[PDB]
Amino acid sequence: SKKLLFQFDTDATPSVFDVVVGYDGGADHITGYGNVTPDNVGAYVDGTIYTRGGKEKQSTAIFVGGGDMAAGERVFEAVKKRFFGPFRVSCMLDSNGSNTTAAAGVALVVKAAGGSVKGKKAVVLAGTGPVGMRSAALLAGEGAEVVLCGRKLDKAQAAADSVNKRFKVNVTAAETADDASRAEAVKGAHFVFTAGAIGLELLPQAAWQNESSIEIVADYNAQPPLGIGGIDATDKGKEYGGKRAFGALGIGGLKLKLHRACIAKLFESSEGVFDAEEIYKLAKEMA
Amino acid sequence: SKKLLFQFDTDATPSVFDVVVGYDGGADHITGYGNVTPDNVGAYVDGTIYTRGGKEKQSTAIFVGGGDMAAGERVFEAVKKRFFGPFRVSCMLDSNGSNTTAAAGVALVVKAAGGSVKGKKAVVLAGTGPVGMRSAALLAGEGAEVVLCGRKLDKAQAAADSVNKRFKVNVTAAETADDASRAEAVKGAHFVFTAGAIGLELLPQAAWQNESSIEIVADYNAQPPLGIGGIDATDKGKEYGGKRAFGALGIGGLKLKLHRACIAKLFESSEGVFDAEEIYKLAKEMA
Amino acid sequence: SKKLLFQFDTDATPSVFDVVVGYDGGADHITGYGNVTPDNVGAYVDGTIYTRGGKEKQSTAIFVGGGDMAAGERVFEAVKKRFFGPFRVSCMLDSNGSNTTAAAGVALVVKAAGGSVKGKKAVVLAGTGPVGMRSAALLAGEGAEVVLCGRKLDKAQAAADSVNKRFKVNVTAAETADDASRAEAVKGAHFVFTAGAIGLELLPQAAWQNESSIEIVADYNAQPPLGIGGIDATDKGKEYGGKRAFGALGIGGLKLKLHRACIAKLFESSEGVFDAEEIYKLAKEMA
Ligand SMILES: NC(=O)c1ccc[n+]([C@@H]2O[C@H](COP(=O)([O-])OP(=O)(O)OC[C@H]3O[C@@H](n4cnc5c(N)ncnc54)[C@H](OP(=O)(O)O)[C@@H]3O)[C@@H](O)[C@H]2O)c1
Ligand SMILES: NC(=O)c1ccc[n+]([C@@H]2O[C@H](COP(=O)([O-])OP(=O)(O)OC[C@H]3O[C@@H](n4cnc5c(N)ncnc54)[C@H](OP(=O)(O)O)[C@@H]3O)[C@@H](O)[C@H]2O)c1
Ligand SMILES: NC(=O)c1ccc[n+]([C@@H]2O[C@H](COP(=O)([O-])OP(=O)(O)OC[C@H]3O[C@@H](n4cnc5c(N)ncnc54)[C@H](OP(=O)(O)O)[C@@H]3O)[C@@H](O)[C@H]2O)c1
Repeated sequence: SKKLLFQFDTDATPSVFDVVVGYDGGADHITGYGNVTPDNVGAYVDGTIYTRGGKEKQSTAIFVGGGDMAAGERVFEAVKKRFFGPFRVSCMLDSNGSNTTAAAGVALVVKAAGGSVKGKKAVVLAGTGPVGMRSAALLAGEGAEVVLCGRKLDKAQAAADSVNKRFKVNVTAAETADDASRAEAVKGAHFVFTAGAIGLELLPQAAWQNESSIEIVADYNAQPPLGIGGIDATDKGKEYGGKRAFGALGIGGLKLKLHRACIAKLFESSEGVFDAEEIYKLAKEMA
Repeated sequence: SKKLLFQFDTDATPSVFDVVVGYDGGADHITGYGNVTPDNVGAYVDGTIYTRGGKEKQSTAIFVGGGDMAAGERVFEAVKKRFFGPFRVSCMLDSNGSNTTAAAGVALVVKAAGGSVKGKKAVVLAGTGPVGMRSAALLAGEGAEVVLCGRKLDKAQAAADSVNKRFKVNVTAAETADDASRAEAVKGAHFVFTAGAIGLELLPQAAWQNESSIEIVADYNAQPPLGIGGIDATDKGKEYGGKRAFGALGIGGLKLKLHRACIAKLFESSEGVFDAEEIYKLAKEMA
Repeated sequence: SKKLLFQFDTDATPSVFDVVVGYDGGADHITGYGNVTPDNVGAYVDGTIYTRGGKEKQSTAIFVGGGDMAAGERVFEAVKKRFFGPFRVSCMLDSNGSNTTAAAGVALVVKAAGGSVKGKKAVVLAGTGPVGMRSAALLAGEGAEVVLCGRKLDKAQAAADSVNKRFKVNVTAAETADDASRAEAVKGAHFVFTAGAIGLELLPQAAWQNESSIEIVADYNAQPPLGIGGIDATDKGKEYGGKRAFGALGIGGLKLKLHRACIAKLFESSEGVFDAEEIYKLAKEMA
């Protein structure tokens, strides 16, 4: 049976990026829908669970994407709710690539740390977006003491609360309104992630290269000026004075490989659920 | 040349269900359109009749779907009207599974009845959707005395009028607003079909198991709660007292075989027409 | 990798015609979008240039189509504006088949004329549509003195101005309101094209057969009444006395082969740009 991926995008039309990577992940056919909502996705899921039986079931799978993670999560939960008993197919959530990017970034940092981040302070600057929040969740699941930072405490605390509830972790929040406050927030940190919006610097070179406690820095912004000063986006563990740096393009190379590999896994069973935790498990295998 | 199926759906987006079965029926590519109307389908058909010649003409075909039986009929007629001379491709109509599902269910019931239902009362509860309307049509063509029931008389009468004109039969409409009236409507019936929307019970045990006239019951709803109480969805002629029951999965297995078979046939010539008459003929050969 | 074509259509839905020809040109997968604008295409293009690298880049390509050429050109320009350095894929513009049809027609006429039309008068009747405008452009590039005609001088001059700006040529414009005026306009012409809307006659038999200078006539309208009287739509260089005729079906046959061949070329490099000039160069090789 041919491997059929059904792409449910919350934006008006389905992401081209997700189509290419889906085909390179081994889907034989990709059929995409835009404007997917919790109310209309049920009948789409019916088409995946009532059309094939037994051995053939695993050859259909669902990918949920779009530009708004909370909208994607609402659809993803509606997909899982529609399943019952054996009437189910594997599914994946990766709105805007936030799951695969966060998983690649954290997996790379944890590996470079020696395999454990337990008990150590990790700071996520501008952590209030989807990539920062998923990064915070995975770091916290690994035992790091995570501080999720943003320009406003109310928004940072809201992000921490959301991560904490979904992932049953205990991320804390902090307000860092400017470069000075971001530079203070990383003092004593062992791992620093910059998860700011595209094209913005958050942590100048002098604010991390002289902090003895910092082991690893990682930056998800690929567009100059980079989130972290004094690195190149292609850096993938490059040493700077006994610290190691992961730039956005180095992280993004793993993300692509990981995203493709997740797609392939969807067709190996009818029971996969690929959200942050399961995507991160594979990221650690591949990093 | 590759086998190209063009899916013209009257709903806002194309049915996922129909994509899967089209691929499993042997299409090499499926390209789906929503919001198809009699007025806009002509240009779509032009794309299928002016792009290939000779032996390759048959490698493109048209599938018409959606959730409104009358609208699907009008689009399908507009497709046939666009053809002229040898400029045509094979086409199939199966809005909401109407033809392939009704053909499977009616063929199985007629077979279990000994090969004839002529002159006997058949009641289609919630028969105003595509599946109920084609069920009423095929039963009436077998000479059954058909009552097509719905919560409102005007919608039930419009469905009956549509059936009667299309098939040159005389189905009667009835208003059954609730459980009590549905139970009354099946009194004296020999065959009862439940064609209600997904996940609704229409006919509990007490409303059919004590009506001596009832020979066979058939339920199209696969999602619990099932349309008929006291049966299993996998039932395929299972005996309950002196009666036999067909559940949605027992019917559905044949519907899927029928649907896949018709898809493959679309690519074996450029002149096929697959509607109730042809699909029911095939169902009786395979049931 | 699999050859992925991304079809960007300016109409509400993607052309069926372009889907069939795209597959017959060798695309492994076609993913179609409607309602594409200069504003929204950038994100689509990003999906084609950030998902594959190295030799795989050329296995993704873009096709822009739709019924409004000016709209397609605006989208095509926005696609090209998104490329920088090596971050690009091959792209083609063929809204409503106007580039491939005009390229086929002009290539056949120039070939039949002996390979040169320089200095000779060419008249494009009803030349204000996309096929007529592209035909005028390509004839002028060959050195013909081109007169682009229509029922209203302002519209004809606007078409010539558009052609002249885009192709750096000097097409002129004339108003021909009726048969008698079109008959006067072809006097002295060596090549006459009718690019009128479907199902309209523009040039009666007597208006061309008695004009000594006319060498070749070509008509793009395949639906009777044909654009040119006294010929058959299947004519492909058929001799009428000392003149030759190309009917719409002779031209259309080459257009189909040319269109398929252009698609194949899109996957042979990541740098192809198939607009009228490059499409015409291939049309001349294939004529
Ligand atoms: N390589 C890939 O595959 C890929 C995939 C997805 C994302 N990314 C990248 O990952 C990064 C994060 O993505 P995202 O979607 O999570 O980011 P985002 O939501 O766009 O922005 C993240 C946060 O940045 C902060 N921010 C915005 N403007 C700011 C400004 N002027 N000054 C300071 N802070 C500002 C905000 O936090 P506060 O308001 O709380 O201060 C915001 O919540 C981006 O650079 C994106 O390009 C890469
Ligand atoms: N076994 C298979 O192979 C297979 C394949 C295809 C479809 N199906 C199933 O077959 C059934 C019928 O298909 P369909 O397309 O005809 O369904 P449908 O159009 O979705 O709905 C059928 C009818 O159900 C009635 N209805 C809706 N809500 C109701 C409610 N609360 N209470 C009572 N009646 C209600 C309506 O009739 P009124 O408004 O007139 O009362 C409606 O016209 C569905 O359950 C579908 O999932 C099964
Ligand atoms: N073989 C193929 O694959 C293929 C592909 C594309 C197109 N074509 C054919 O090529 C031809 C031209 O296509 P097109 O899209 O460029 O055409 P078009 O835009 O529809 O029409 C061309 C011009 O015809 C003139 N016209 C319209 N109605 C008229 C009327 N009643 N009387 C006189 N003139 C009238 C108009 O010029 P004025 O208003 O300025 O007078 C108009 O700009 C069509 O016949 C089309 O079918 C064939």
